Amino acid sequence: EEKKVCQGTSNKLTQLGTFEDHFLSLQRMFNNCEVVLGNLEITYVQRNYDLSFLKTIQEVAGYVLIALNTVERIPLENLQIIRGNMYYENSYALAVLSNYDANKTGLKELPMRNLQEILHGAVRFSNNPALCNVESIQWRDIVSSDFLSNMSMDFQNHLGSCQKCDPSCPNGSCWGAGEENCQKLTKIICAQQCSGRCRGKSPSDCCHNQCAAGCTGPRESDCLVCRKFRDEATCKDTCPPLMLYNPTTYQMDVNPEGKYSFGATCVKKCPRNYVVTDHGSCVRACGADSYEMEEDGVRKCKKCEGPCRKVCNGIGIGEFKDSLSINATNIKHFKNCTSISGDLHILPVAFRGDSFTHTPPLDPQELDILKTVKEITGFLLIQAWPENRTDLHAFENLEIIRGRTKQHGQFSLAVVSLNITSLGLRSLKEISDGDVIISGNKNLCYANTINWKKLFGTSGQKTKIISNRGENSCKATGQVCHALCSPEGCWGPEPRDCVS
Amino acid sequence: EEKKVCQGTSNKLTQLGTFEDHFLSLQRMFNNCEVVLGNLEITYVQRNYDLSFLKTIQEVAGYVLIALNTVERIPLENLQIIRGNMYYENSYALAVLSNYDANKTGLKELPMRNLQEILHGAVRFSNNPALCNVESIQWRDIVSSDFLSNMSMDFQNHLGSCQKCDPSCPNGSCWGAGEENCQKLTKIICAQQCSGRCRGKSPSDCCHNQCAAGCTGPRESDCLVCRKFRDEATCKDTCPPLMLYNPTTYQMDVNPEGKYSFGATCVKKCPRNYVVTDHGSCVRACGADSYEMEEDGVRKCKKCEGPCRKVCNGIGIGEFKDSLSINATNIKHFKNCTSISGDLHILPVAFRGDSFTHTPPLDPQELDILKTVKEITGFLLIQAWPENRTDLHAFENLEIIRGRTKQHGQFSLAVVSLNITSLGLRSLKEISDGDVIISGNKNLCYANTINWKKLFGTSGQKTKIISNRGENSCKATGQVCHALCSPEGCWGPEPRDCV
Amino acid sequence: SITKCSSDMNGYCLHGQCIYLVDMSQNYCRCEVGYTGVRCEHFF
Amino acid sequence: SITKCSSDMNGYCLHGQCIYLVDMSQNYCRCEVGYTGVRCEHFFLTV
Ligand SMILES: *[C@@H]1O[C@H](CO)[C@@H](O[C@@H]2O[C@H](CO)[C@@H](O[C@@H]3O[C@H](CO)[C@@H](O)[C@H](O[C@H]4O[C@H](CO)[C@@H](O)[C@H](O)[C@@H]4O)[C@@H]3O)[C@H](O)[C@H]2NC(C)=O)[C@H](O)[C@H]1NC(C)=O
Ligand SMILES: *[C@@H]1O[C@H](CO)[C@@H](O[C@@H]2O[C@H](CO)[C@@H](O[C@@H]3O[C@H](CO)[C@@H](O)[C@H](O[C@H]4O[C@H](CO)[C@@H](O)[C@H](O)[C@@H]4O)[C@@H]3O)[C@H](O)[C@H]2NC(C)=O)[C@H](O)[C@H]1NC(C)=O
Ligand SMILES: *[C@@H]1O[C@H](CO)[C@@H](O[C@@H]2O[C@H](CO)[C@@H](O)[C@H](O)[C@H]2NC(C)=O)[C@H](O)[C@H]1NC(C)=O
Ligand SMILES: *[C@@H]1O[C@H](CO)[C@@H](O)[C@H](O)[C@H]1NC(C)=O
Ligand SMILES: *[C@@H]1O[C@H](CO)[C@@H](O)[C@H](O)[C@H]1NC(C)=O
Ligand SMILES: *[C@@H]1O[C@H](CO)[C@@H](O)[C@H](O)[C@H]1NC(C)=O
Ligand SMILES: *[C@@H]1O[C@H](CO)[C@@H](O)[C@H](O)[C@H]1NC(C)=O
Repeated sequence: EEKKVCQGTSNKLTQLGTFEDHFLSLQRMFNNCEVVLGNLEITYVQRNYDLSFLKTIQEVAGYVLIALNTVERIPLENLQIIRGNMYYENSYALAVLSNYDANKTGLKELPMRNLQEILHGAVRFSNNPALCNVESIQWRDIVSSDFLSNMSMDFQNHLGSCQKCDPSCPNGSCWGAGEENCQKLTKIICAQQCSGRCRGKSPSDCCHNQCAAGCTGPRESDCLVCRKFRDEATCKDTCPPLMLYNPTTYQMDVNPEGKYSFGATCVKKCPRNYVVTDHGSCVRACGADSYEMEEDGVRKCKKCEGPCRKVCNGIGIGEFKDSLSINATNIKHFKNCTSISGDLHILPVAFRGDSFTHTPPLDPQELDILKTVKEITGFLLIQAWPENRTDLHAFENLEIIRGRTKQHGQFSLAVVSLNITSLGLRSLKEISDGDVIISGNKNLCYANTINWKKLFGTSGQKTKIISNRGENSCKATGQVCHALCSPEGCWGPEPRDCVS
Repeated sequence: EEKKVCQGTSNKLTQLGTFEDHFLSLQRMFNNCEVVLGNLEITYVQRNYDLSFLKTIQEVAGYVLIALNTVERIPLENLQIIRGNMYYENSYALAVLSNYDANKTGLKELPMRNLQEILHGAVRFSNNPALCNVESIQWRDIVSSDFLSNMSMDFQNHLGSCQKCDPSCPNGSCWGAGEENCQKLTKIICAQQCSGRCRGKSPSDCCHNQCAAGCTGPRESDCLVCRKFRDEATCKDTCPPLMLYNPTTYQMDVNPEGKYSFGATCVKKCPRNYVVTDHGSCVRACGADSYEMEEDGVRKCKKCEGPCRKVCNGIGIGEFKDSLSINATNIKHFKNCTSISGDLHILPVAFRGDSFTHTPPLDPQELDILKTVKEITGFLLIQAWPENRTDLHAFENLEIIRGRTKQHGQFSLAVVSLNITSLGLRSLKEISDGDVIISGNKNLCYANTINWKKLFGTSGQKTKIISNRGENSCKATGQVCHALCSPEGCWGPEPRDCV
Repeated sequence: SITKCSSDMNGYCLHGQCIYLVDMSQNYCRCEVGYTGVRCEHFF
Repeated sequence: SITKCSSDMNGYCLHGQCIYLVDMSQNYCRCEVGYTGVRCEHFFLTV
């Protein structure tokens, strides 16, 4: 069918609970994962813990951070490519750091015998005494020639249980003991006539310029992995255009093979809630004069007649790239927004204040600024709220959440851990994509009276409305929908709170 | 130090005037051109005429046609590749036909020594008695394996006048006298490992798969000619697009080092007199259903919306590929057309009919279909007109003639041999390129009042207005510019015709 | 060499004399002075 | 390997405990179960 996929992790060297909790979360993240959209971080895995589930990973789009593991073997046996769409510490797409025990014994085997290409970024190896055979690897074939200056690798093993490379291995290079662990060369060993990866020394062995790690044939369908866009069974620099110009006709002609661009894939159609451009790409936002509106049930981008209405960027992009939460510093940049182009984060740190980012505490009054928001193109994450308020008053006018981006790649609405009594989202009418999670709101009472299915636009959307105030408690305290509105639920105790 | 380029021609076996006129036309067309976008058509060149200017031609995008020449030597010495974007007779990229004199003298030499690649199309050699030294040529090396079936060729030398091919040439194969004309092999003698063309017999000699004719080196920038596109030094499949889809941003980025498409090349800025399309193409004529506009200092060639009710192709193009003139049958297809992507010809046949094409005579009323035309991509040639009608009322809304196509490659507006009294082109505000000829209109006044410099766009646009009605007869009769009208002149007697 | 165009070729040339080419096996129109074209249909 | 952070970093981790890694010589966190992110900023959301 198609590649299994997981989200990846950007925790670096942070530990997620105990070594046990940490390991579990890791496994839950990468069990049966084939492509990692983000970063593959393997940290704090202890001796004898089985890491077999890593064998299925074939490519990592971000970086690979293998650090602080005492486990002996990390079997990334099928990892073919690390794209480096994001770097660890601003320079490395692969960082192996400090995998040793107090006894000085830790990571010993790292048999990445298919890691044959790293698109961007350099590599760093440091403080791995137990490691075996990785020093024998020629990274000139794997790492791009633009990042060879930045690489910083040194291997010093005094535990010394390591074996020699199989004689078959070329230039004494191998990832392990057997011949199958001999390094495969697919770039430096090429004929002068191969622009890209090659299968061997001869000129007929060249690969198509779009093959990434190598190939099993000369065509673009023979690539081990694609360098840019995957179109069905083929690698392609650009997604084939919807329409091709015709010299004889002198007019545009439709292309049957034409497709739309979505992530690293060429697809027959864009997801309903994504913007489809005239030129044929699925995008999250409109650019420059272009503004967003759907011509025929499909979101289209058309240039503003005049100067465009202000765009309010979401927390986590633009000027708020590394902002953790709407806070005292940034909230005034949301003053009269009618639509958020991105996501919204509200965290407890906002109301405490954060000295580390130089953020003072947010005056809850300021949150009223958000009452002008009617739309959110991404997701909405609320993990804190003014404790004295009983409902999400500032989002009383929120109508649509489109879920183009999603928290942990799954949730478009996430309200957790509040002392509120009612959500209060009277105007909410559509949640185009992404799941919903309301849990941990010990005092919330009305959330299960709504039929969330009416709000959904994409197949698969589901809810997790659990672990708030129990229904028995709510009913006993008089906290159920008003009598006037008795059919479809309510966002609160009052008549206005009720649906339709 | 960029290569010089030319439009090419499409006249096939038409002779343009006498031998002299025709040769001169050929001359100014291919003067110093190294790559021709269209076709190369060498016909009717006579003995003693020098064709040395052809030495500079290096590649032809369309087809090469050499027919009905009596000249001894055609020195296409450096033509490397014939792409075959088009075919002569739907099946040929090179056609040399009947280059013989009545005396049985004729084309003797054809030293196409560097012709090493024909991407598309077959070849035809027919009835070239004086020619020799071309019999000893293998085309499998030159022509693509897919087309050797269509290729048809016959060789006959009457008096064996030509000499022996130099031995150094392989298998006694050469286009000419000395070693210099030896046939260079770049394909059939290539090791099994080479994907395509090769410099030599060895594997180290193989050429990058993007090379077309041959290569001086292993890498893709060593190609003699590119098989797809040449971006500056290096051969590639396609020009880098100007925008790109960012797979992690899900947005469009501007690509610095993205380039438009010009012929088989990629460039940052479109050549002068050419326009860029939104799909990357760089073109001179806005054939696309879109129409041209200068946006942000560049011509946009933008879609038929707003002012353009409709776009349509000119005569002899596509829907009218083989029509001689606007006629009764085809005129209906010009309905609502606000722009013509080509030329407009209006000839006597239109009015008197043509049974050979089952074309009935043209009802003059139907000419009003053209009232919606405001722009002509090519030239406007009117050689016939209804006698009763006073002025070119049908084109009262014509605003621009682009002059991209020029009849015989020169004129852009031609009003010849009509009975009109006034042109009546009261919307004509720009003639971007090409000359203007207005002659033979015995009743035509007003034509010499126009300040043509205000409508021209290029440097040397001249005007041939003669043999119309005299400026003195018109004054005597009282047919003059309106009194209100002044230095601008007038398109007609009426104020509406004022300038 | 030229052979005569056929009667079927009676109305082919608009302003010229039709001549048949054996080598090309087709019909061509020698255009009267001042005229040109495939059929001699165009003024110079 | 891991050593107690200084007290001046008390509020750096939002749902966990600051930890100090001697080799990296930079601060990180041990997140309370259920949270994630470099600063343990995010409730990990589950099915
Ligand atoms: C409250 O909102 C404010 C503003 O929205 C937000 O303040 C932001 O803090 C972050 C982190 O302190 C700042 O981002 C930095 O920008 C500087 C500018 O040069 C960079 O040098 C910093 O680089 C760090 O991160 C890089 C990753 O790209 C690393 O490469 C590098 O090694 C550094 O670690 C960093 O990107 C940002 O400038 C401010 N915003 C402004 C404009 O004030 C604050 O974070 C929010 N509160 C919370 C709870 O986060
Ligand atoms: C007036 O307008 C009409 C319509 O636009 C126009 O009629 C067109 O005539 C041309 C020929 O004059 C036709 O085009 C032909 O199409 C056939 C279809 O197979 C081709 O085979 C023809 O090729 C010719 O040459 C070949 C090489 O020798 C021969 O093998 C072949 O037999 C032909 O002789 C040629 O391309 C066209 O189909 C019609 N109709 C249309 C809609 O184009 C007319 O010519 C215009 N002028 C006048 C005065 O009528
Ligand atoms: C073809 O181009 C050549 C060279 O550009 C032209 O010859 C030049 O003519 C110009 C003036 O017209 C002079 O400035 C140069 O001195 C000429 N060349 C040399 C070698 O001196 C030639 O005129 C062009 N042919 C046509 C058709 O005009
Ligand atoms: C991994 O997924 C497989 C197949 O869906 C399942 O059988 C197994 O229980 C999972 N393992 C863990 C521990 O997640
Ligand atoms: C909330 O109400 C309590 C009542 O004791 C008060 O002390 C506190 O200051 C209030 N907080 C806010 C933010 O209004
Ligand atoms: C929320 O509930 C009460 C309102 O009755 C508020 O005063 C208190 O500070 C909050 N408690 C928690 C646990 O957030
Ligand atoms: C010309 O070539 C085409 C394909 O290139 C072929 O199908 C066709 O039969 C050929 N025609 C003749 C007359 O040989």
